[PDB]
Amino acid sequence: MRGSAHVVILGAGTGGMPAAYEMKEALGSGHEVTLISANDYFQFVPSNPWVGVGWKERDDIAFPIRHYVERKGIHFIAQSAEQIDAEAQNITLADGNTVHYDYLMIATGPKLAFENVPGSDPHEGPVQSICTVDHAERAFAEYQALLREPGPIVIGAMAGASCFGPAYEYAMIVASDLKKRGMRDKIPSFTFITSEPYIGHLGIQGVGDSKGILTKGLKEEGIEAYTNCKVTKVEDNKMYVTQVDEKGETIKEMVLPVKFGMMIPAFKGVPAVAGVEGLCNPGGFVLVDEHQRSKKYANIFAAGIAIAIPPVETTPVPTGAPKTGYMIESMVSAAVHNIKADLEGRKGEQTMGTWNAVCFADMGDRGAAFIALPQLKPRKVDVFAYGRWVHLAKVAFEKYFIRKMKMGVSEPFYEKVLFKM
Amino acid sequence: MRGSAHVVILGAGTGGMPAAYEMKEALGSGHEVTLISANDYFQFVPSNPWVGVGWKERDDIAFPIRHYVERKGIHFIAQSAEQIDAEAQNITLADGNTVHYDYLMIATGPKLAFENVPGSDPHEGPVQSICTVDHAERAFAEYQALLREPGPIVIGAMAGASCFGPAYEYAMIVASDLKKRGMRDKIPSFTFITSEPYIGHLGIQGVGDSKGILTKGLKEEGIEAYTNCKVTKVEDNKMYVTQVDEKGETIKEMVLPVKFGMMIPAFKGVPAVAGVEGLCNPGGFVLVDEHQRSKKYANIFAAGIAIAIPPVETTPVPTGAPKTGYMIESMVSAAVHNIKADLEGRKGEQTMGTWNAVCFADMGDRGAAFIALPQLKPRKVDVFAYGRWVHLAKVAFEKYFIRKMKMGVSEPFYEKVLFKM
Ligand SMILES: Cc1cc2nc3c(=O)[nH]c(=O)nc-3n(C[C@H](O)[C@H](O)[C@H](O)COP(=O)(O)OP(=O)(O)OC[C@H]3O[C@@H](n4cnc5c(N)ncnc54)[C@H](O)[C@@H]3O)c2cc1C
Ligand SMILES: Cc1cc2nc3c(=O)[nH]c(=O)nc-3n(C[C@H](O)[C@H](O)[C@H](O)COP(=O)(O)OP(=O)(O)OC[C@H]3O[C@@H](n4cnc5c(N)ncnc54)[C@H](O)[C@@H]3O)c2cc1C
Ligand SMILES: CCCCCCCCCCCCO[C@@H]1O[C@H](CO)[C@@H](O[C@H]2O[C@H](CO)[C@@H](O)[C@H](O)[C@H]2O)[C@H](O)[C@H]1O
Ligand SMILES: CCCCCCCCCCCCO[C@@H]1O[C@H](CO)[C@@H](O[C@H]2O[C@H](CO)[C@@H](O)[C@H](O)[C@H]2O)[C@H](O)[C@H]1O
Ligand SMILES: CCCCCCCCCCC1=C(C)C(=O)C(OC)=C(OC)C1=O
Ligand SMILES: CCCCCCCCCCC1=C(C)C(=O)C(OC)=C(OC)C1=O
Ligand SMILES: [S]
Ligand SMILES: [S]
Repeated sequence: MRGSAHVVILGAGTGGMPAAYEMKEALGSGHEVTLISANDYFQFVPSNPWVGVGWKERDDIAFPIRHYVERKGIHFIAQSAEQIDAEAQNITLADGNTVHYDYLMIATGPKLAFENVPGSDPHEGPVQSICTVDHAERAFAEYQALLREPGPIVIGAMAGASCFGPAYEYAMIVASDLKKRGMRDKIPSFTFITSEPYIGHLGIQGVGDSKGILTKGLKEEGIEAYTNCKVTKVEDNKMYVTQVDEKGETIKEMVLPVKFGMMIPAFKGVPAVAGVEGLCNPGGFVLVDEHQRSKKYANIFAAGIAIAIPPVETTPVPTGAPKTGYMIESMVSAAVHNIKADLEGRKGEQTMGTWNAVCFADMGDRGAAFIALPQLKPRKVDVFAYGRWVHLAKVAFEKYFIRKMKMGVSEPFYEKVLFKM
Repeated sequence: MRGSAHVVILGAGTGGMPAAYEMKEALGSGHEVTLISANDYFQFVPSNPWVGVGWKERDDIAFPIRHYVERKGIHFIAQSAEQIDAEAQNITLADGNTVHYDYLMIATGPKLAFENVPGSDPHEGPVQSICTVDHAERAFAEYQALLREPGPIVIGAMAGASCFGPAYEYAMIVASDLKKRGMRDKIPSFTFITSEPYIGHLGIQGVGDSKGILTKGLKEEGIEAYTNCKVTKVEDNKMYVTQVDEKGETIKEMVLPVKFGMMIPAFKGVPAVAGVEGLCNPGGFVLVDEHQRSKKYANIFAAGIAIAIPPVETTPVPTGAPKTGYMIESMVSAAVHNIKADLEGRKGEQTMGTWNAVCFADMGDRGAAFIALPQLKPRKVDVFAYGRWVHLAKVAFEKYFIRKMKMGVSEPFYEKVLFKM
């Protein structure tokens, strides 16, 4: 309303949950902050591969949201948005109720585009997913069925994927868990299929010696690896794979039987968002300026995987660059600042800062991690690390981030760099 | 004087130069800041290996100090301190004049202890040094004489050394320069001798895969490498080397002829400082608290290589852990803050923060670098990197640091982390 704006945050995920707390903190009791999300629970996404192999339980990485945001003065609606009318500024929910907003911050993350590859939906066949806790639990279940009746395994990333790390993580921990159970030698074949032009490209043209280390890692585990691949369909428990050359011409086709599989799908924008006329690129990603503000609607901001980021490269098989946690938090922070400035006469000048990618993977006793910035080479920082300490660090962050989501955020998150003083 | 303290900074090096500017900045026109140093010029120490092989010139990495500090209100005395009387608070200079101080900040760096190994002084034989620009120029001269009359090369680090990176850097760029000149095959033998218990220990129990990468690096260049070594003497153009086992027992002795050599010496405290009764440990390093204040004299602070840091390990051949730039700058910053607090009633609470080590080495087209913290494993950060970008980064820092030394320091130096916004 006039003088008491209603700010709606769409999606309670890695960007959206912190955004709710930071928004309420920044605005105070004079304005209304409402968080709207498809699920009634928060989940720590980087832990999903471990759930998918059974090293973690849902209850470890997920919790109900309502009480934690409400104790902070934030309204929570556990309902999916089905339609957004940007002209009238009304959101229509699954149940048919509509919610008016003065500002909308979209943090809806990715739509998992299984439709790109007929038969690839985890409910349609043997190729599973570890992108969500619902999918990871399902993947483990299928993993157990593999144990009962051993057969070929196929893990990897689809054409158009942007999130490659989890594919490698999952393959390594599956190989490890097989050994730990003494079942590894019952597997007919273990294949790694990726849309990357080479092993360890990671959608970022490689980082440190990611290529040499991931290549040798897969070999060590007796995992056969193919690059420049796209899966055309999954059918009759078989994966149909087409491999191209640098010029995108077929150098071979393969038909791989799968008893158990997991392929990272391409990400698109969610339908309710993609469906807003003139808001998104053809992929369904919100077109924003450096201040995180929609280029079409002044009262619409966006953050996280939901936003569009121009490609810097064009690979033989389409691939994308990942949008990761540190950059997402900078996006959120910028959006909150600029919305507040809008509510106070100023035009917020805050930006996301320099593009970067940061990823951690835990293999059990030790981990791998990388930092790359900015996007194009030669970089200012281009590092890949492996060791027991990386494992200890992922463990620590998960427990920290989760506690933070229950307690509140009133400061710049990554003051985590207090381990210097 | 009363109400207008005289603050003396001893040593215009990596810690001492910034300390002068930061001290004057912090204190203002009400107090007197005097910088006293053995040489009339500043030198960028990490560039010395390159001078030693002729890839850089003195004029590139060194400049006269007087004008730059004086334009800032700082007094400069280009004279070595020979005696410090801590009771009377008088410094006696080489010329015999004495300077009274109310506060003394010691930043005198290392004494290069060539005396530990008879015949090792660069002026006494074939084993040279790249620790100072005077020594690096001399080393290059000897390098040219090697070119005219090829013979065995020996590079490495002595017992008690704490600065291992430069040894590896120097060996690699010597090997490279030999190739570039087409002289590499005229060398009878190229040996690497170190006091480290293994290749890439670096005085820090290794960092990332420093071991595997430095080992393979030396092999690639046909450099034969021996660890757990100490040099007992240099004599008749021969290096007498004793190699021990884990229990410090001799497993072999070697006599190596040297036409051209470079060994990093052990560091001790400088005589004028070590000579202050009750100030130093037996090595000549100033015993300080967490606030950088002498444990014996309240008006004496210290920073940089000059301070004592307890060992965390005890290797078969004595070795030390390096004191590097980021930590040194934190020491300086802490000292300046706490002296100012002293001049204003408060007890300064500022500390150096977490122990860390950071080193960059440039091989020509690409570089190697590491970050380790804290001192003991498992660490919070333990990373080793290599690439063209590391080279570009060392180049950039040298030019930045040098400009900063000419222009002044009024802020926390490493706001260099502005490459994020
Ligand atoms: C398996 C995996 C591992 C990863 N590991 C790392 C890592 O180690 N480090 C790192 O920095 N990044 C990692 N990422 C990348 C990244 O950070 C995450 O994907 C992160 O959760 C994305 O943040 P987000 O807020 O943009 O999307 P999300 O976290 O997916 O949140 C989006 C949310 O909005 C909701 N939603 C969607 N549509 C609607 C609708 N119509 N109405 C209401 N709500 C809706 C969702 O249900 C959800 O809560 C990983 C990603 C995956 C898939
Ligand atoms: C070859 C080499 C390469 C290195 N590379 C790196 C690197 O890449 N990164 C990193 O973080 N560190 C590096 N270091 C380690 C370190 O940072 C440096 O040694 C640094 O210069 C030390 O700072 P300092 O102020 O303690 O000593 P110094 O820089 O040596 O300054 C000490 C000073 O005080 C003076 N002095 C000594 N005695 C007296 C006296 N009696 N009276 C008056 N003045 C006196 C000196 O002449 C000198 O100016 C390197 C060191 C060496 C030797
Ligand atoms: C999170 C980013 C995305 C990546 C996710 C996928 C992770 C895949 C894991 C592959 C690693 C397996 O291979 C592993 O590589 C490391 C690094 O060279 C080796 O480890 C080597 O370097 C490390 C430090 O970096 C040393 O501590 C070690 O002593 C040395 O042998 C291991 O000997 C090898 O077992
Ligand atoms: C500054 C810290 C102290 C150390 C100073 C001494 C430096 C010594 C240099 C030795 C490096 C030589 O060996 C070199 O190692 C790197 C890293 O594995 C290899 O490079 C490998 O990893 C890098 C990234 O990390 C990739 O860009 C590269 O494609 C890959 O091959 C090179 O193929 C090899 O030539
Ligand atoms: C962009 C410049 C470097 C950023 C600093 C990275 C280190 C601080 C925490 C990083 C981090 C960790 C440890 C981590 O485990 C993790 O996985 C959940 C991340 O993703 C959100 C992280 O961003
Ligand atoms: C302790 C935690 C990490 C510190 C941040 C390191 C990166 C910023 C500059 C580092 C640096 C560079 C690049 C460098 O080239 C260099 O050599 C002269 C150093 O020594 C003084 C450095 O400290
Ligand atoms: S990734
Ligand atoms: S070093």
